[PDB]
Amino acid sequence: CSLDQTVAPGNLTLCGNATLFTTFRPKARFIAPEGWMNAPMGLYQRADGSIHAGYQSHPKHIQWGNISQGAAYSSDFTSWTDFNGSEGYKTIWPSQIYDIRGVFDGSIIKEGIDGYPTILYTSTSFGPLGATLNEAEGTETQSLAYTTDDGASWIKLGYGAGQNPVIYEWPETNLTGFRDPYVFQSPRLEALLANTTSITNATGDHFATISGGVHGDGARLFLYRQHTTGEFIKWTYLGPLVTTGYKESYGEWSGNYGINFETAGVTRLNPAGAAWDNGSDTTAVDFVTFGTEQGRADHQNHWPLWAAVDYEVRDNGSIEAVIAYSGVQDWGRSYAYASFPVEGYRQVSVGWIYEDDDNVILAKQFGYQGAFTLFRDLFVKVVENVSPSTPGLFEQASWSTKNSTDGMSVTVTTLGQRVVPETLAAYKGNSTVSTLAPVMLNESAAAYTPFSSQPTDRFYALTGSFEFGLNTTAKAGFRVLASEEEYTDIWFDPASENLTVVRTASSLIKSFGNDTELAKVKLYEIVGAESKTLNLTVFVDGSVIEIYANDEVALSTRAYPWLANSTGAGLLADGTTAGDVVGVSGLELWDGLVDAWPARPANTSQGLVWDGPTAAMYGLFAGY
Amino acid sequence: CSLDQTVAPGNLTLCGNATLFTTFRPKARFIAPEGWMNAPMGLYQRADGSIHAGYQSHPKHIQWGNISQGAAYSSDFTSWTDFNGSEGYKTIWPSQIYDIRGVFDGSIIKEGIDGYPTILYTSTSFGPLGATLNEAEGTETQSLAYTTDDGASWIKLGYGAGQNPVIYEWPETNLTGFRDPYVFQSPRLEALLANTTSITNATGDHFATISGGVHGDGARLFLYRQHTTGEFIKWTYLGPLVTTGYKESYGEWSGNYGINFETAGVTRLNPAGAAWDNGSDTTAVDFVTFGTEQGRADHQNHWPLWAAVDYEVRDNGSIEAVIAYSGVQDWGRSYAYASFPVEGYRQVSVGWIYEDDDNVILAKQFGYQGAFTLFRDLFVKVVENVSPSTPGLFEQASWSTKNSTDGMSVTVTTLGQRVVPETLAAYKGNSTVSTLAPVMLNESAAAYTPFSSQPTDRFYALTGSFEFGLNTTAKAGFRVLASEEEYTDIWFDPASENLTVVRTASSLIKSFGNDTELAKVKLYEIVGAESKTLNLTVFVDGSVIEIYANDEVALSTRAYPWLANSTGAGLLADGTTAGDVVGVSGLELWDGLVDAWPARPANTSQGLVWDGPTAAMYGLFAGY
Ligand SMILES: *[C@@H]1O[C@H](CO)[C@@H](O[C@@H]2O[C@H](CO)[C@@H](O[C@@H]3O[C@H](CO[C@H]4O[C@H](CO[C@H]5O[C@H](CO)[C@@H](O)[C@H](O)[C@@H]5O)[C@@H](O)[C@H](O[C@H]5O[C@H](CO)[C@@H](O)[C@H](O)[C@@H]5O)[C@@H]4O)[C@@H](O)[C@H](O[C@H]4O[C@H](CO)[C@@H](O)[C@H](O)[C@@H]4O[C@H]4O[C@H](CO)[C@@H](O)[C@H](O)[C@@H]4O[C@H]4O[C@H](CO)[C@@H](O)[C@H](O)[C@@H]4O)[C@@H]3O)[C@H](O)[C@H]2NC(C)=O)[C@H](O)[C@H]1NC(C)=O
Ligand SMILES: *[C@@H]1O[C@H](CO)[C@@H](O[C@@H]2O[C@H](CO)[C@@H](O[C@@H]3O[C@H](CO[C@H]4O[C@H](CO[C@H]5O[C@H](CO)[C@@H](O)[C@H](O)[C@@H]5O)[C@@H](O)[C@H](O[C@H]5O[C@H](CO)[C@@H](O)[C@H](O)[C@@H]5O)[C@@H]4O)[C@@H](O)[C@H](O[C@H]4O[C@H](CO)[C@@H](O)[C@H](O)[C@@H]4O[C@H]4O[C@H](CO)[C@@H](O)[C@H](O)[C@@H]4O[C@H]4O[C@H](CO)[C@@H](O)[C@H](O)[C@@H]4O)[C@@H]3O)[C@H](O)[C@H]2NC(C)=O)[C@H](O)[C@H]1NC(C)=O
Ligand SMILES: *[C@@H]1O[C@H](CO)[C@@H](O[C@@H]2O[C@H](CO)[C@@H](O[C@@H]3O[C@H](CO[C@H]4O[C@H](CO[C@H]5O[C@H](CO)[C@@H](O)[C@H](O)[C@@H]5O[C@H]5O[C@H](CO)[C@@H](O)[C@H](O)[C@@H]5O)[C@@H](O)[C@H](O[C@H]5O[C@H](CO)[C@@H](O)[C@H](O)[C@@H]5O)[C@@H]4O)[C@@H](O)[C@H](O[C@H]4O[C@H](CO)[C@@H](O)[C@H](O)[C@@H]4O[C@H]4O[C@H](CO)[C@@H](O)[C@H](O)[C@@H]4O)[C@@H]3O)[C@H](O)[C@H]2NC(C)=O)[C@H](O)[C@H]1NC(C)=O
Ligand SMILES: *[C@@H]1O[C@H](CO)[C@@H](O)[C@H](O)[C@H]1NC(C)=O
Ligand SMILES: *[C@@H]1O[C@H](CO)[C@@H](O)[C@H](O)[C@H]1NC(C)=O
Ligand SMILES: *[C@@H]1O[C@H](CO)[C@@H](O)[C@H](O)[C@H]1NC(C)=O
Ligand SMILES: *[C@@H]1O[C@H](CO)[C@@H](O)[C@H](O)[C@H]1NC(C)=O
Ligand SMILES: OC[C@H]1O[C@](O)(CO)[C@@H](O)[C@@H]1O
Ligand SMILES: OC[C@H]1O[C@](O)(CO)[C@@H](O)[C@@H]1O
Ligand SMILES: OCCc1ccc(O)c(O)c1
Ligand SMILES: OCCc1ccc(O)c(O)c1
Ligand SMILES: OCCc1ccc(O)c(O)c1
Ligand SMILES: OCCc1ccc(O)c(O)c1
Ligand SMILES: OCCc1ccc(O)c(O)c1
Ligand SMILES: OCCc1ccc(O)c(O)c1
Ligand SMILES: OCCc1ccc(O)c(O)c1
Ligand SMILES: OCCc1ccc(O)c(O)c1
Ligand SMILES: OCCc1ccc(O)c(O)c1
Ligand SMILES: OCCc1ccc(O)c(O)c1
Ligand SMILES: OCCc1ccc(O)c(O)c1
Ligand SMILES: OCCc1ccc(O)c(O)c1
Ligand SMILES: OCCc1ccc(O)c(O)c1
Ligand SMILES: OCCc1ccc(O)c(O)c1
Ligand SMILES: OCCc1ccc(O)c(O)c1
Ligand SMILES: OCCc1ccc(O)c(O)c1
Ligand SMILES: OCCc1ccc(O)c(O)c1
Ligand SMILES: OCCc1ccc(O)c(O)c1
Ligand SMILES: OCCc1ccc(O)c(O)c1
Ligand SMILES: OCCc1ccc(O)c(O)c1
Ligand SMILES: OCCc1ccc(O)c(O)c1
Ligand SMILES: OCCc1ccc(O)c(O)c1
Repeated sequence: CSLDQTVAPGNLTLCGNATLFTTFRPKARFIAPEGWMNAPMGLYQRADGSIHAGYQSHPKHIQWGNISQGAAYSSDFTSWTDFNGSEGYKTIWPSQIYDIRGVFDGSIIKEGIDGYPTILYTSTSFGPLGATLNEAEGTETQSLAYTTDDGASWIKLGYGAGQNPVIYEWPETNLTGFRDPYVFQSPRLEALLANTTSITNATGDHFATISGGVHGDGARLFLYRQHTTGEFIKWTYLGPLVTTGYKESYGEWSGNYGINFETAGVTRLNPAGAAWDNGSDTTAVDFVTFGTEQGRADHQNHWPLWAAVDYEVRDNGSIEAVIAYSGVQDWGRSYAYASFPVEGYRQVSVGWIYEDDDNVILAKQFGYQGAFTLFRDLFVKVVENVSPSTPGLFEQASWSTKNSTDGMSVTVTTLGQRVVPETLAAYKGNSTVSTLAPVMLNESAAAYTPFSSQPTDRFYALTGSFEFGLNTTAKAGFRVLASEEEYTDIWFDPASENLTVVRTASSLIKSFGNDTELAKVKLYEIVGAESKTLNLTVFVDGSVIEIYANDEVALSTRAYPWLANSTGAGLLADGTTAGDVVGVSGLELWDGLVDAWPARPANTSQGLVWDGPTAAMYGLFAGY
Repeated sequence: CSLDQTVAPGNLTLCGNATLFTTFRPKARFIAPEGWMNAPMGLYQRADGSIHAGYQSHPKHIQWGNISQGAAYSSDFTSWTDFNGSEGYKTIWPSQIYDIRGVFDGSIIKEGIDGYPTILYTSTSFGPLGATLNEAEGTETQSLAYTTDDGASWIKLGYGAGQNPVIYEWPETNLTGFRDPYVFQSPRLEALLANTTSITNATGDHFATISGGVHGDGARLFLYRQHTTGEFIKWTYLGPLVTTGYKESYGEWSGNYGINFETAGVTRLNPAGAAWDNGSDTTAVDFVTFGTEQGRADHQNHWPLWAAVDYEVRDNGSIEAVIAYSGVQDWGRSYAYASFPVEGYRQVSVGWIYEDDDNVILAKQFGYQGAFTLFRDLFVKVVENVSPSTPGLFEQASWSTKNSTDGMSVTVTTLGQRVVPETLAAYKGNSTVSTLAPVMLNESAAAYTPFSSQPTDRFYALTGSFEFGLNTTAKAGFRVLASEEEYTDIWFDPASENLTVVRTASSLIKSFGNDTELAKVKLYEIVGAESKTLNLTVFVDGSVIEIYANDEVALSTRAYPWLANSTGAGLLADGTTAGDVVGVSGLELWDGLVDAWPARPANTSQGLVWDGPTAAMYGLFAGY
């Protein structure tokens, strides 16, 4: 196996385990030391102000199995430190009959058992498990563990009656799934249910949703309420919070609701961030975020979605969350978004970016799979003075509209997402920053124009504001990870409203995915403006390309160019003329970003292992 | 719930958990501190000379489940001390995917992993498990753990390829069972296989048997050999050692071979005890001991058997153990006999005595289930100068015969069992000993004659030699645990060759078993003698009645009299006349025995617990 990145790649399947560990590996984001990772879990801000982040983890393997919580902490979302205990960087693992098949996703009760931070997690045991299989009651249950050392270790409650698992009865029959308990406090829901507590006897200050669905009849988000304040064993099922139809779609801007929900959460936001009012703040909006399964032909059959909801109180003392408008949290190769409260009235969200090696051709050669997205502040995005002539505006698909008194302007409201400012500040401060001159893309524009300053490696950020004519048919954007022979093209086409990532030339290595990514972007036209603007930021981090548009649209994807010099970047232009011009300003390159794991060496592989012939006998895990 | 033992018992099912803990509980033998126990396991003499005894254990429950190794140690087989660690008296428990369903029986490699004592045990996982069910490969595997602290704790090898479990492939298809690995060294088998090691490549100094059977085709004992000396991962299957037919019986003296073996072991004995020769000792005999399932209408469908075997070497470098004669290790309510080597050329055996409460009516009220038998030295019993006119002698059912040169006398050989002398010495020395005058039971004998000295509680031993006429039709024996209203009768009837325990009056409490126990006893008549003798020893220990006859026949059973004064004992006589007399001599009562657990208080209950609704969902354990 040759690792010569100045010539064409050979047969890389002949390479040994973890021989490509550093080749495509992100350096500026959250990632496990080695092996398999997927969903974020157990996210909380600790009493000292630091952030605890857990993740679904299978060390020394490159496929899912024995799924455990790996963990680390950070003071700024950006530079991280691994926990290191008796099980290395793991802090919760399968150990009891009720969770031996996997410690699935869970969330944090900040003041729980004996006042300690407490995780409510899906404990899995034997039997078919999946939305397309005939799952039985007991296979997925919900269990508690608490930490007396700020997340270095967790103590599970004992197995048995009145102890773990604490939630095991299916609330409705024939479930497709029953997992990912999301614990939260809600002055809003407490106020709404206050006149119904005689019906249910549930009066606790914590709620929990469990994600699932019903066979043949669509996804479900089940709402529970803590029965009594200060007591954590008894959780009372109120009713279904979100009910969607079998492979129902709200439209082109909204993905598809599939057959089963995963990793669903509930929050309330206002224009500044997190909202803690009871309903009295008229600017605040209730949101649900959730993954869906089997409503998509690609992207591992997975949509990470969100919806703004209006709560209605049922006669039986439960809540119906009626979808008002519905969108997509990320349009690319990411899933399993978790959100959590942070000091200063913030709600922060983070997801999992999977690889684009679905046939598992080079996974062993990597010696790892997966990374996190960047951490994102959620808020209510408000756009004022929107022109009613904005095409398709009143369809209100993933946004709401409110007319002015005179009907001549509109206020648009939607879900906002932006990278946490701690990360942006650290990235910019540690990078070599080049502020680039603005460019008019007209008849003289080449198809590709390299920036006047270039990156030095695969770790950089780009930003730019693209100003388009209201009736433009021109396309523009950014090319990244670019040499003459390999490059990844990020295009926006205002006429179609499509943001695409074309990956036909992303790599000489043909086993990686090369399909075109697509996001819809609505450019809300402002009253009196003769142009419309796309603010586009791109993070390039090893193989991750993470794109943000107008603090609204996110698209995470993967590119794995072989050649050492496939690091360049610049501007893309198509159909720009003397008449149809695209103006580009606010251009900056941040070269280098941040070393997110300063204590880790470059190669943190510990080798890979095989579970042996019994993996196939048990039939639970691939075994490698 | 009244505990007044001076009046009739009330409805004892209304009594609370462990309220009858001390009422019927043995005090002079090995028993768990509380809860469920069954099979002995992990038996070895430690480097300091003490005995380590493990047992199948489920604390705080009175039915089987989460089965673990409880453990204790003793310098003399008699007075014991519990281990006490992080899991109380447990030292191995379900903790990994491969053993989460139960840590079943296992045995000791004395110099194993890194030179430490090492247990090879049956690690069980999910799926149907049992001789009458459709078990699949993987559900029962064999795994290693080693101890660096003389049995206070055990470290399992890691899960995976080249590690645990170390034996997982079924050696033949459609097994009824695949468990209870019995590790042993055998100069005999090494010598026999020495010319075949090129065929198999197995040259290690340890052998292991695994107990099981084949569906519809009888029980099997599978022989493995350690592949290489000093290496413990690789064990090579040679072939079936013992093969018996579906519910085959060798006869009235031999129980029934059932459908499946459990807890089988292999040893070699001579007249003094254990034999370590290669075949050169002409007085030594090869033995297999084994439990059988589903060959019996009662006694939990379980026979604890043994067989003398003659080894034949197969062409494929394996051993066939051909049954020469076949007997019963204990005729009563015991099973799961394990044997192990002890210093001074001894092989010591011990089993499990279950309760006689099969409908589980008072198990919660007890707060425990089960005890061990006494520890027994095994040896080759040789009887010289046997008369050829001994009825049925030449059928050689559970014994062999060898004629003298002149054909006028016979040497009889069979399996001998006797209580270890350490226990007998301790029992006698700590007891109030009454040596009783000999008695002629004739026309003047009452049906029951109390001994001139009486026991003071339910903890005592009796011994006596009963001399019968060669053509007697009289019966005699011992009555124990006796008041006017409750008593247990132990009879020998030489005309039928039946030793019985009649339990119709054993207790006023009707939920306990009251069926008659039966053992066959051959009185080998000596040349020139005008009488035949039964030497009978009885241990009474709470509810245990353990009977030994002629260092050959053992019968363990249970009696649970309610009344406080149902402790008496004496002689039984039936059909004794002036002409048909039974002489009784060597009569002794040992009142008190020994406190086998001096550090334990009288009540070591920790309460009982319920596993909750998930027990039924998982379907593995009863849950209580
Ligand atoms: C099959 O069998 C297995 C094995 O038996 C079963 O698994 C066992 O199940 C039992 C019973 O549930 C568990 O016992 C509990 O243990 C926890 C502590 O767990 C932690 O610590 C253990 C011991 O640590 C020590 O030894 C280790 C090893 O040498 C060493 O590393 C360590 O440094 C230390 O020296 C660890 O072994 C254990 O690890 C295991 O579990 C981890 C996950 O938790 C896992 O990651 C590991 O890999 C490993 O598997 C873990 O770290 C005890 O806290 C708990 O005792 C509390 O709860 C019971 C009630 O059920 C109560 O009786 C006790 O009194 C106690 O409750 C008091 O304290 C609480 C905490 O402070 C408090 O909240 C309570 O309110 C209560 O407080 C009382 O006192 C205060 C005054 O102080 C007063 O104010 C209050 O009013 C009140 O009176 C149990 O003992 C075992 O941990 C577990 N073991 C394993 C190995 O799995 C399995 O369940 C069985 N399966 C089936 C199907 O049956
Ligand atoms: C799902 O995930 C779970 C969790 O990750 C998996 O379970 C884990 O699996 C791993 C991997 O197999 C195990 O790691 C091994 O651990 C043993 C030690 O185990 C004991 O000690 C652990 C740590 O103890 C410390 O912390 C605890 C807790 O705070 C504390 O109580 C204690 O005081 C101490 O401070 C215990 O946690 C562990 O308890 C667990 O297991 C018990 C049963 O064993 C159970 O009863 C408990 O309830 C609990 O569950 C236990 O007590 C290590 O010895 C071992 O490391 C050796 O082996 C590997 C090879 O695989 C090798 O890389 C290492 O270098 C090392 O081998 C060297 O040392 C050996 C021993 O001396 C020697 O024999 C070797 O030859 C080798 O020697 C080398 O060095 C010498 C020089 O010294 C040289 O001469 C030689 O040539 C050579 O170079 C592993 O690290 C985990 O224990 C296990 N954890 C749990 C909680 O279960 C699970 O398998 C996964 N499931 C699936 C399906 O994937
Ligand atoms: C002393 O030691 C003890 C440890 O041993 C310790 O703990 C106690 O342990 C004992 C066991 O030894 C525990 O006793 C058991 O308790 C169980 C639970 O009882 C509660 O739940 C029952 C079942 O609930 C389902 O069904 C109901 C009726 O259909 C519904 O109303 C429910 O909604 C629920 O339905 C859900 O689940 C279904 C599947 O199960 C599903 O189909 C359905 O769709 C839905 O999802 C209730 O029936 C029960 O209610 C009765 O009892 C309470 C309390 O007494 C009363 O207040 C009520 O009015 C009502 O009468 C409880 O709410 C029991 O299920 C279990 O019963 C079994 O065993 C007993 C005795 O043998 C039988 O009478 C019974 O028939 C059951 O037998 C079972 O076995 C057979 C075969 O052997 C099996 O085929 C059959 O189906 C069944 O499985 C048993 O009584 C006890 O709970 C523990 N108590 C604790 C932990 O506190 C104890 O504490 C120690 N003491 C001290 C002082 O320390
Ligand atoms: C980059 O490397 C390739 C392969 O060695 C080479 O052909 C090319 O000249 C280099 N420079 C570029 C594309 O700017
Ligand atoms: C570089 O990054 C670190 C880690 O995130 C951060 O704390 C530091 O402030 C950054 N340096 C700057 C902004 O100069
Ligand atoms: C034993 O106790 C019972 C019940 O109290 C009583 O009837 C009897 O007289 C006592 N003594 C005996 C049987 O010797
Ligand atoms: C009493 O029993 C103990 C424990 O078995 C034993 O060590 C001791 O020798 C006995 N006492 C005698 C024989 O006097
Ligand atoms: O690893 C298991 C976890 O990952 C998810 O499937 C999301 O992709 C969760 O629903 C589950 O808790
Ligand atoms: O508890 C399980 C153990 O008990 C037995 O069934 C004997 O009765 C063994 O075969 C097994 O190892
Ligand atoms: O202890 C639960 C604290 C909490 C409050 C609000 C949330 O949205 C949440 O995820 C957790
Ligand atoms: O279970 C009572 C112990 C406890 C101590 C401190 C707390 O803040 C708490 O909520 C509970
Ligand atoms: O694999 C069949 C799973 C299944 C379970 C319940 C249903 O109602 C169904 O349609 C399918
Ligand atoms: O379904 C379990 C019933 C139960 C509830 C609370 C307890 O403390 C208990 O022991 C059993
Ligand atoms: O008194 C008004 C505060 C007010 C406005 C809206 C609400 O939903 C509420 O609970 C309180
Ligand atoms: O809603 C106030 C915050 C906000 C952030 C980014 C935007 O693009 C916007 O229009 C509003
Ligand atoms: O064909 C799109 C129809 C139409 C025009 C303008 C809008 O704001 C709208 O909602 C629909
Ligand atoms: O929505 C298309 C018609 C229209 C109505 C009101 C306006 O202010 C406008 O600019 C266009
Ligand atoms: O000024 C260049 C950006 C731009 C392009 C097209 C326009 O119609 C416009 O107003 C601005
Ligand atoms: O969503 C991209 C964020 C962004 C914000 C402001 C800008 O000027 C920009 O170029 C990008
Ligand atoms: O869309 C405006 C982009 C732009 C601004 C100022 C300039 O000088 C330019 O060349 C382009
Ligand atoms: O380390 C195994 C020692 C051993 C020798 C002979 C036996 O019969 C035995 O059970 C163990
Ligand atoms: O694995 C080599 C370690 C070892 C040390 C001492 C021994 O007696 C032994 O058999 C092995
Ligand atoms: O429950 C059916 C178990 C079974 C397995 C294999 C067989 O050959 C058989 O006869 C029965
Ligand atoms: O069947 C497992 C093959 C294998 C044998 C020995 C090993 O050390 C190993 O890693 C795999
Ligand atoms: O040389 C005789 C020793 C001898 C007799 C019988 C045997 O089986 C043996 O191995 C050696
Ligand atoms: O085989 C010598 C030992 C032995 C012990 C007890 C007996 O009853 C016997 O006949 C021989
Ligand atoms: O009916 C029993 C037949 C018989 C008599 C004496 C014996 O030793 C024998 O083996 C068979
Ligand atoms: O076996 C019954 C006939 C018999 C043969 C030889 C004897 O020495 C004897 O006592 C009886
Ligand atoms: O001496 C009383 C015992 C005994 C009973 C019957 C006999 O035939 C005998 O020889 C001895
Ligand atoms: O098998 C009962 C043991 C025993 C041996 C010698 C005796 O004198 C006796 O009465 C009992
Ligand atoms: O079987 C002989 C029993 C016995 C021996 C001596 C006696 O004095 C007696 O009365 C009974």
